[PDB]
Amino acid sequence: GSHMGEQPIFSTRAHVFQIDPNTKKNWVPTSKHAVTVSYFYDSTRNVYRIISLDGSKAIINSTITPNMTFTKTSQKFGQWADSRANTVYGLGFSSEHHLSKFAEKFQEFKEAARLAKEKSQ
Repeated sequence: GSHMGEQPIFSTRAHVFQIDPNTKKNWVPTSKHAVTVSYFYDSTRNVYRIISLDGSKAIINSTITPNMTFTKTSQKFGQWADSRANTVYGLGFSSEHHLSKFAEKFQEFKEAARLAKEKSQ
């Protein structure tokens, strides 16, 4: 399974929040309004990733790794930390139901990546 295509694997609408520890360790928004996130899979690295474009510049560009863990900040708000980007990104949801789908599907991708790296080196 490789070279599937340039199309995304999954997408969803949610608010974009980027941590700003440079000035103050606290939650800080990046997008004034909710945006659509896109999922992609790298055949070379055999792992999934999350990329989101806001306007003319990308804001989210993390990779789903087997060592990452999803953290819930609210009933309808989820976030995660990316070592590669050395930051924390969070997606706000209007309903806990939407958040549940996001978190559950996120874990599913994580398990897939783990199996892929296990079989490969």
